[PDB]
Amino acid sequence: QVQLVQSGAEVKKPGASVKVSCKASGYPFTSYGISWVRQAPGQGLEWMGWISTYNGNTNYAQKFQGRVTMTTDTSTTTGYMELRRLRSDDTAVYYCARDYTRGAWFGESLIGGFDNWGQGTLV
Amino acid sequence: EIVLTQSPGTLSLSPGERATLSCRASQTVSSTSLAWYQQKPGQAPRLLIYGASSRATGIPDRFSGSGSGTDFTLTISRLEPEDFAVYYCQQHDTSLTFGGGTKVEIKR
Amino acid sequence: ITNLCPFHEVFNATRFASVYAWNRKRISNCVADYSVLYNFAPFFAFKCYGVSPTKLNDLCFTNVYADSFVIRGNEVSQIAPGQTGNIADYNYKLPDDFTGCVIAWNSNKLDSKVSGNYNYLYRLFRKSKLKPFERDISTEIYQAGNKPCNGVAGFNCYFPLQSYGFRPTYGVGHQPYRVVVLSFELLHAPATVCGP
Ligand SMILES: *[C@@H]1O[C@H](CO[C@@H]2O[C@@H](C)[C@@H](O)[C@@H](O)[C@@H]2O)[C@@H](O[C@@H]2O[C@H](CO)[C@@H](O[C@@H]3O[C@H](CO)[C@@H](O)[C@H](O)[C@@H]3O)[C@H](O)[C@H]2NC(C)=O)[C@H](O)[C@H]1NC(C)=O
Repeated sequence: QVQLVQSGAEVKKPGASVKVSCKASGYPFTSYGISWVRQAPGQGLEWMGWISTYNGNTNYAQKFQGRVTMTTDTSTTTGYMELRRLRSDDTAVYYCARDYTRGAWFGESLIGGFDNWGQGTLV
Repeated sequence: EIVLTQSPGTLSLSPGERATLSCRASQTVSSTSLAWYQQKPGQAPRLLIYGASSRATGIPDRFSGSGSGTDFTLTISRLEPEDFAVYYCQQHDTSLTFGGGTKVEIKR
Repeated sequence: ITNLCPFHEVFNATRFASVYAWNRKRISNCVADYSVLYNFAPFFAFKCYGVSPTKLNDLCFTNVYADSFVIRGNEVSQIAPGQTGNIADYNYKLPDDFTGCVIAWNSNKLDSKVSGNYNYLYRLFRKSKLKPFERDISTEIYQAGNKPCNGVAGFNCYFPLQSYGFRPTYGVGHQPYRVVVLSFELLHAPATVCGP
């Protein structure tokens, strides 16, 4: 019953910035965080971002630290990447998931993983 | 960071046979912090196991997990040939690191 | 009030603190759903000291205090008002006017090493008995007898925090039971946490 949707495929040139939206429905968008991950063809996944919803704390990975900043709109219950400093061969699919590994209120480690996944967007 | 080691490079098995998958840890991983993920062709990954052997969504009779400490494995029995998917294993103690992956083929 | 209380953060966890130094979690504006507490996962008795789980979805409180630790099975009966013991005098004190509930469950598959677990510490010897809801973490030696130890920690001067020493192959009872206690306060104060 839970529904995750995103925008359509996008094409961009290096030097610009890409805005990616992830709409969530079917569950209270207050007690779960949002995990944003990359998947490039021929290899596995990555761990770009963990974002809370009750507050604004983030857990950006050190590999992409200082370049990734994303926001949450609770009015529409949506996650927005405003990713900057685009590079030529960083073309990969992007997945937004409802995370069940870190609490959205206090922040300690949970037991579980990613249970609901969107359709992903390609740049 | 913490990296995982997988050496089921390719499984050559007919449907209905035993399937064993390994997600060996590097130094130490807590028992109550793991995850597994299916990956079907042209789709998005889904959660399968979130611990030792706890089921998440359905798991009719095939998907089971085991292990203790720094070694962990996944067991499939009576493999009906629909799945033939890619398997991912995720650690949780230090930040977050996905596994390399593992391909399951048809065995024509 | 559209937020949901994160009861799925206390019961769902991996790094429960030790008995000699527990963690106190305070709950704020949210809506609590007690269905998963008793309808699902009935490992042990709800053990509700005041009121009853059946009527826990209509009344509501100001704030919720959650305290979590891991203890001995035989020591489980010690977690109750009006009782005293090796952990009810120096480690954890339950007030006699306590309201709320205590939840204990087996944690063999969670806290068990081949050699055993020793990261959990408990105090053994201390000068007096604890006041209710007080934390007394302190690194010091006990002065037993007539020898004023200056940190030697030798004879007649024993370190109060004793290693626990769990085991994965031992019989039941000594196997770790994880306990989370929930405390409430009903008072004429602005309501903050209320269920549906
Ligand atoms: C601690 O975590 C467990 C397990 O967490 C479960 O799995 C994760 C991967 C996430 O998907 C979590 O959202 C999910 O809860 C919780 O136990 C599970 O709770 C759910 C919620 O009620 C149970 O679902 C029910 O299952 C019955 C089975 O017959 C169905 O009929 C119902 O319709 C409903 O779907 C589930 O059974 C239960 N146990 C599991 C998954 O093994 C647990 O609730 C949580 N702690 C707290 C305090 O919430």
